[PDB]
Amino acid sequence: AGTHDYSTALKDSIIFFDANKCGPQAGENNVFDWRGACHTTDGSDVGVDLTGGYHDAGDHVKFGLPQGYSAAILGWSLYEFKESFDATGNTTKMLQQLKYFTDYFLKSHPNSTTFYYQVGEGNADHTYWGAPEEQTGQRPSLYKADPSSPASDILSETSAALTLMYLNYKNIDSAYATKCLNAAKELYAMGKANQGVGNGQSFYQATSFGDDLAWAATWLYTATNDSTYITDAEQFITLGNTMNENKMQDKWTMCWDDMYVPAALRLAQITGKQIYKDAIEFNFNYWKTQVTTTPGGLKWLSNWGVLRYAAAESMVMLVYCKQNPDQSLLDLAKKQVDYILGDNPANMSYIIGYGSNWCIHPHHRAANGYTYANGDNAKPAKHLLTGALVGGPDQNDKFLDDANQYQYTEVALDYNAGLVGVLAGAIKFFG
Ligand SMILES: OC[C@H]1O[C@@H](O[C@H]2[C@H](O)[C@@H](O)[C@H](O)O[C@@H]2CO)[C@H](O)[C@@H](O)[C@@H]1O
Ligand SMILES: [Ca+2]
Ligand code: NI
Ligand SMILES: [Zn+2]
Repeated sequence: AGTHDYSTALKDSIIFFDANKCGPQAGENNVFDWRGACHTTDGSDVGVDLTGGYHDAGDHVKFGLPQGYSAAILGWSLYEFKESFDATGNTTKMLQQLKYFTDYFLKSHPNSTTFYYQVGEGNADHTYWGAPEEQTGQRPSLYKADPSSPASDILSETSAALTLMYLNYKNIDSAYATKCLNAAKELYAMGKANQGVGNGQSFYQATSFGDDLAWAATWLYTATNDSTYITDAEQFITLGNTMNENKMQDKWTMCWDDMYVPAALRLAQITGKQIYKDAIEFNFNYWKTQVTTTPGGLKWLSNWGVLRYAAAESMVMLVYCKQNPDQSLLDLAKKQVDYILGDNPANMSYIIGYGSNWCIHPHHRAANGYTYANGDNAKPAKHLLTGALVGGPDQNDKFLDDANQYQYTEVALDYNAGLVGVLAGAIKFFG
């Protein structure tokens, strides 16, 4: 299409988070009348109020790594493209989605050296299909980070999210903002004290934490101006590196498990070093010609959550373009966004509730609104999951609209985090 309504897409992408809110206040100021209080006793098994936060995807478990990553990317979006939110009247809602995240992180940090990061057990949770408001029983506070149990990546992403909130909220409620920064400082300290990836069962198996520590450290520098954080960052981003001169050539993109590119981007801005500019340029060059492109024009990184990847890489490029105007990057980013919005061989918006001909069988329990009963869960979702970015098509641009095909129909917090950011960027550069 010649013109695209990026403004409305942004509004919807932010609204999506309401669908996954968890806790007794889940229905407060929620745009979906079909969402209400749920899992209201989370944490009782350990004597700590762990209610709040968000259901991870189409399920109801609260996984620490993707929860932290999502809050950090949403915070980054508002920080870099604030004007996009102000001019479209979405700043208020955005700040509300962010605080729902941070309130949960603060409650999960009862003391300076403790952080609970997973509520629920994935295997058992997935055997259930119904409304989260009706899923009774005490959920286990399965994982916790402390001096003897490492979770550097989870702790760092959560830390980054809290620092970004301090930066985005200090002109509204400076007291709350500082509570976030204090917590961010402590979670970061925990992460570098005992180094190791956190636990996420078979669902979120982590492989790196040096990327996360560096990322969290750059934000702490921005907030405090204490250069010791940058000294940490430069050392952590090279942990485990076995390459020549510590060369960083990431053939992937920004995602819950890999934050080497965003970390490199910030270090490039803060230190001006060539090593980081090279890393960023390699990843951008790699996506330009090495990443598979479908006949329809979509950059296809892998089979699961393919659009989540395209949007995430595009957001990084747009942040980069603010100080480094690169038309090749603006063109690639715009094509991926417009593809998601409807410019594709399937002639469908990949954002539910936006555009036309969207996914009617989302793999989302609350929106589906049915049970496993007579396989009713196979019927078209009862409610409109406004703003949800679905997994996407195959490398042939074909989309299979079926709840059983998780690869195509599931949605998740990490999916939409990058979408909000890329849309905020599209508004700034393309109007
Ligand atoms: O882990 C993939 C996917 O599983 C979904 O649950 C499945 C479960 O894996 C399968 O054994 C059972 O037969 O069906 C359920 C429902 O389709 C889960 O809902 C997703 O969150 C998860 O991504
Ligand atoms: Ca990582
Ligand atoms: Ni178009
Ligand atoms: Zn819940």
